[PDB]
Amino acid sequence: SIDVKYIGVKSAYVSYDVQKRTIYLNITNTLNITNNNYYSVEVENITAQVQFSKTVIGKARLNNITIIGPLDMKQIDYTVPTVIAEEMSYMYDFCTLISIKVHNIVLMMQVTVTTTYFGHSEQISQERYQYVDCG
Amino acid sequence: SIDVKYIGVKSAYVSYDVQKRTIYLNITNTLNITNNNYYSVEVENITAQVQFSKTVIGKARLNNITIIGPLDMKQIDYTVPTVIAEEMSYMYDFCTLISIKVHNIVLMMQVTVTTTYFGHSEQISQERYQYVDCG
Amino acid sequence: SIDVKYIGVKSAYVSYDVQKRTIYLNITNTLNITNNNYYSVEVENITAQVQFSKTVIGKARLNNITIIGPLDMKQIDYTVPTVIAEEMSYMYDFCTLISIKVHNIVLMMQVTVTTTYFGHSEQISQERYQYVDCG
Amino acid sequence: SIDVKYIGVKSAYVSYDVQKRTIYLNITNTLNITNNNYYSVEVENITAQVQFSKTVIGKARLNNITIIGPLDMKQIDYTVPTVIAEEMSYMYDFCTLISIKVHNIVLMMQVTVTTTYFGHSEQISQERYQYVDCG
Amino acid sequence: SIDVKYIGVKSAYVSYDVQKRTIYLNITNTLNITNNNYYSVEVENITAQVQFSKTVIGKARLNNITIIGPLDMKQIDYTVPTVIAEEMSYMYDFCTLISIKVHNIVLMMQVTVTTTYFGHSEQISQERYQYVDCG
Ligand SMILES: *[C@@H]1O[C@H](CO)[C@@H](O)[C@H](O)[C@H]1NC(C)=O
Ligand SMILES: *[C@@H]1O[C@H](CO)[C@@H](O)[C@H](O)[C@H]1NC(C)=O
Ligand SMILES: *[C@@H]1O[C@H](CO)[C@@H](O)[C@H](O)[C@H]1NC(C)=O
Ligand SMILES: *[C@@H]1O[C@H](CO)[C@@H](O)[C@H](O)[C@H]1NC(C)=O
Ligand SMILES: *[C@@H]1O[C@H](CO)[C@@H](O)[C@H](O)[C@H]1NC(C)=O
Ligand SMILES: *[C@@H]1O[C@H](CO)[C@@H](O)[C@H](O)[C@H]1NC(C)=O
Ligand SMILES: *[C@@H]1O[C@H](CO)[C@@H](O)[C@H](O)[C@H]1NC(C)=O
Ligand SMILES: *[C@@H]1O[C@H](CO)[C@@H](O)[C@H](O)[C@H]1NC(C)=O
Ligand SMILES: *[C@@H]1O[C@H](CO)[C@@H](O)[C@H](O)[C@H]1NC(C)=O
Ligand SMILES: *[C@@H]1O[C@H](CO)[C@@H](O)[C@H](O)[C@H]1NC(C)=O
Ligand SMILES: *[C@@H]1O[C@H](CO)[C@@H](O)[C@H](O)[C@H]1NC(C)=O
Ligand SMILES: *[C@@H]1O[C@H](CO)[C@@H](O)[C@H](O)[C@H]1NC(C)=O
Ligand SMILES: *[C@@H]1O[C@H](CO)[C@@H](O)[C@H](O)[C@H]1NC(C)=O
Ligand SMILES: *[C@@H]1O[C@H](CO)[C@@H](O)[C@H](O)[C@H]1NC(C)=O
Ligand SMILES: *[C@@H]1O[C@H](CO)[C@@H](O)[C@H](O)[C@H]1NC(C)=O
Ligand SMILES: *[C@@H]1O[C@H](CO)[C@@H](O)[C@H](O)[C@H]1NC(C)=O
Ligand SMILES: *[C@@H]1O[C@H](CO)[C@@H](O)[C@H](O)[C@H]1NC(C)=O
Ligand SMILES: *[C@@H]1O[C@H](CO)[C@@H](O)[C@H](O)[C@H]1NC(C)=O
Ligand SMILES: *[C@@H]1O[C@H](CO)[C@@H](O)[C@H](O)[C@H]1NC(C)=O
Ligand SMILES: *[C@@H]1O[C@H](CO)[C@@H](O)[C@H](O)[C@H]1NC(C)=O
Repeated sequence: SIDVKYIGVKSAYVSYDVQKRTIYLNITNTLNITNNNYYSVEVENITAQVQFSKTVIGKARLNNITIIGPLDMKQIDYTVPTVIAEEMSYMYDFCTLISIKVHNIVLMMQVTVTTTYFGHSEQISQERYQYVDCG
Repeated sequence: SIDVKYIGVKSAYVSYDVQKRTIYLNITNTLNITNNNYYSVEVENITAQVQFSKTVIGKARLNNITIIGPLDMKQIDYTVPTVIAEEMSYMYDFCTLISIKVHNIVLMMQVTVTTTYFGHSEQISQERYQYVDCG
Repeated sequence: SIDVKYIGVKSAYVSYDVQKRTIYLNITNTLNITNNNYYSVEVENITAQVQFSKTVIGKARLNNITIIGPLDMKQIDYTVPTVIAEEMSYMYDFCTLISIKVHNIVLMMQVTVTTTYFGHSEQISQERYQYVDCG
Repeated sequence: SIDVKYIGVKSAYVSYDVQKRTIYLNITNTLNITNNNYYSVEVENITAQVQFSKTVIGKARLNNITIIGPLDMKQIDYTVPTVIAEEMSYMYDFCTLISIKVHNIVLMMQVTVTTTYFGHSEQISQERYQYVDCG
Repeated sequence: SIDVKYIGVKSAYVSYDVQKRTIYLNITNTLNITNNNYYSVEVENITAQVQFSKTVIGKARLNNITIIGPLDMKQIDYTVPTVIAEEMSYMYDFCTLISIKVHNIVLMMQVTVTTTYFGHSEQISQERYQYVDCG
C-alpha cells in the first residue's frame, strides 16, 4: 500500500488557518506549486504460468478418513443467571449492562483446506472506537 | 491500495479558513497550481496461463470418508435467566441492557474447501463506532 | 483501490470558508488551476488462458462419502427467561432492552466447495455506527 | 508499504496557522515548490513460473486417519452467576458492567491445511480505542 | 516498509505556527523548495521459478494417524460467582466492572499445517489505547 493515513482532525497540502478572534493585517501570499505524481504499481510480465493439481488413486482401501477444517466450536456453554430479591429496599441502577458476545469487525479472506494462490492480497482496517460512555 | 485516508474532520488541498470573529484585512492571495497524476495500476502481460485440475480413481474402495469445511458450530447453549422479586420496594432502572450476540460488520471473501485463484483480492473497512451513550 | 476516503465533515479541493461573525475586508483572490488525471487501471494482455477441470472414475466402490460445506450451525439453544414479581412495589424502568442476535452488515462473496477463479475481487465497507443513545 | 502515518491532529505540507487572538502584521509570504514523486512498486519480470502438486496412492490400506485444522474450541464453560439479596437496604449502582467475550477487530487472512502461495500479502490496522468512560 | 511514522499531534514539512496571543511584526518569508523522491521497491527479475510438491504411497498400512493443527483449546472453565447479601446496609458502587475475555485486535496471517510461500508478508499495527477512565 503506497499511502495509508490516519488523520484525526485536519489534513491539507497548504493551510492558511485563522481562528479565534485574531487580527489579520496586510498579507501578501504568493503560492506557486508544481507537483507531479507517477504511479507504476502492480505491473507483471509473464510468458507462461501454470497451476497444475493432479491426484490418482489405484487399488487402495480407505476407511475412516475424516478431514475437519479450521474454526470448529463443538460444545460451548454460557451460563449467566442474575437474581435480585429485595424485601423492603430502595434500589437505584443507572447505566448497567451485560454483554456476552459482541463483535465489531470480522474480516476473513482465505479460509480453506487446500489453497493455490497467485497474486496479491491486502486487508486494511481503520476506525475510531468508543464502547460505553455514561454520565 | 495507492491511497487510503481516514480523515476525521477536514480534508482539503489548499485551505483558507477564517472562523470565530476574526478581522481579515487587506489580503492578496495568488495561487498558481500545476498538478498532474498518472496511474498505471494492475497491468498484466501474459502469453499463456493454464489452470488445470484432474482427478482419476481406479479400482478403489472408499468407505466412511467425511470432509467438513470450516466454521462449524455444533452445540452451543446460552442460558441467561433474570429473576426480580420485590415484596415492598422501590426500584428505579435507567439505561440497562442485555445483549447476547451482536455483530456489526462481517466480511467473508474466500471460504471453500479447495481454491485455485489467480488475481488480486482486497478488503477495506473504515468506520466510526460508538456502542452505548447514556446520560 | 486507487482512492478510498473517510471524510467526517468537509472535503474540498480549494476552500474559502468564512463563518461565525468575522469581518472580511478588501480581499483579492486569483486562482489558476491546471489539474489532469490519467487512469490506466485493470488492463490485461493475454494470448491464451485455459481453465480445465476433468474427473474420471472407473471400477470403484464408494460408500458413505459425506462432504459438508462451511457455516453449519447444528444445535443452538438460546434460553433467556425474564420473570418480574412484585407484591406491593413501585417500579420505574426507562430505556431497557434485550437483544439476542443483531446483525448490521453481512457481506459474503465466494463461499463454495471448489472454486477456480481468474480476475479481481474487492470488498469495501464504510459506515458511521451508533447503537443506543438514551437521555 | 512505502508510507504508513498515524497522525493524531494535524498533517500538512506547508502550514501557516494563526490561532488564539494574535495580531498578524505586514506579512509577505512567497512559496515556490517543485515536488515530484515517482513510484515503481511491485513490478515482476518472469519467463516461466510453475505451481505443481501431485499425489498418487497405490495398493495401500488407510484406517483411522484424522486431520484437524487450527482453531478448535472443543469444550468451554463460562459460569458467571450474580445474586443480590437485600432485606432492608439502600443500594445505589452507577456505571457497572459485565462483559464476557468482546472482540473489536479480527483479521484472518490465510488459514488452511495446505497452502501454496506466490505473491504479496499485507495487513494494516490503525485505530483510536477507548473502552469505558464514566463520569 | 520505507516509512512508518507515529505522530501524536502535528506532522508537517515546513511550519509557521503562531498561537496564544503573540504580536507578529513585519515578516518576510521566502521559501524555495526542490524535493524529488524516486521509489524503486519490490522489483523482481526471474527466469524460472518452480514450486513442486509430490507424495506417493505404495503397499503401506496406516492406522491411527492423527494430525492436529495449532491453537487447540480443549477444556477451559471460567467460574466467577458474585454474591452480595445485606441485612440493613447502605451500598454505593460507582465505576465497577468485571471483564473475562476482551480482545482488541487479533491479526492472523499464515496458520496452516504445510505452507510453501514465495513473496513478501507485512503486518503493521498503530493505535492509541485507553481502557478505563472514571471520574
Ligand atoms: C497596509 O500598508 C499600507 C502601506 O501604505 C499602510 O498605509 C496601511 O496602514 C496598512 N494597512 C494594514 C491594515 O496593515
Ligand atoms: C512558478 O513555477 C514555475 C515552475 O517551473 C516557474 O517556471 C515559474 O517561473 C514560477 N513563477 C514565478 C513567478 O516564480
Ligand atoms: C517485459 O516488458 C517489456 C516492456 O516494458 C518488454 O519489452 C519485454 O519484452 C517484456 N519481457 C517479457 C516478454 O517477459
Ligand atoms: C470406523 O470408525 C467407526 C467409528 O469411528 C468404528 O466403530 C469402526 O470400527 C471403524 N472401522 C474399522 C474397520 O475400524
Ligand atoms: C488597505 O491598504 C490601503 C493602502 O493604500 C490602506 O489605505 C487601507 O487602509 C487598507 N485597508 C485595510 C482594510 O487594510
Ligand atoms: C504559473 O505556473 C505556470 C506553470 O509552469 C508557469 O508557466 C507560469 O509562469 C506561472 N505564472 C505566474 C504568474 O507565475
Ligand atoms: C509486454 O508489453 C509490451 C508493451 O508494453 C509489449 O511490447 C511486449 O511485447 C509485451 N510482451 C509480451 C508479449 O508478454
Ligand atoms: C462406517 O462408519 C459407521 C459410523 O461412522 C460405522 O458404524 C461403520 O461400522 C463403519 N464401517 C466400517 C466398514 O467400518
Ligand atoms: C479597500 O482599499 C481602499 C484603497 O484605496 C481603501 O480606501 C478602502 O478603505 C479599503 N476598504 C476595505 C473595506 O478594506
Ligand atoms: C495560468 O496557468 C497556465 C498554466 O500553464 C499558465 O500558462 C498561465 O500563464 C497562467 N496565468 C497566469 C495569469 O498566471
Ligand atoms: C500487449 O499490448 C501491446 C499494446 O499495448 C501490444 O502492442 C502487444 O502486441 C500486446 N502483446 C500481446 C499480444 O500479448
Ligand atoms: C454407512 O453408514 C451408515 C451410517 O452412517 C452405517 O450404518 C453403515 O453400516 C455404513 N456402511 C458400511 C458398509 O459400513
Ligand atoms: C506596513 O508597512 C508600512 C511601510 O510603509 C507601514 O507604514 C505600516 O504601518 C505597516 N503596517 C502594518 C500593519 O504592519
Ligand atoms: C521557482 O522555482 C523554479 C524551480 O526550478 C525556478 O526555476 C524559478 O526560478 C523559481 N522562481 C523564483 C522567483 O525563485
Ligand atoms: C526484464 O524487463 C526488461 C524491461 O525493463 C526487459 O528488457 C527484459 O527483457 C526483461 N527480462 C526478462 C525477459 O525476464
Ligand atoms: C479405528 O478407530 C476407532 C475409534 O477411533 C476404534 O474403535 C477402531 O478399533 C479403530 N480401528 C482399528 C482397526 O483399530
Ligand atoms: C515595518 O517596517 C517599516 C520600515 O519602513 C516601519 O516603518 C514600520 O513601522 C514596520 N512595521 C511593523 C509592524 O513592523
Ligand atoms: C530556487 O531554487 C532553484 C532550484 O535550482 C534555483 O534554480 C533558483 O535559482 C532558486 N531561486 C532563488 C530566487 O533563489
Ligand atoms: C534483469 O533486468 C534487466 C533490466 O533492469 C535486464 O536487462 C536483464 O536482462 C534482466 N535479467 C534477467 C533476464 O533475469
Ligand atoms: C487405534 O486407536 C484406538 C483408539 O485411539 C484404539 O482403541 C485401537 O486399538 C487402535 N488400533 C490399533 C490397531 O492399535
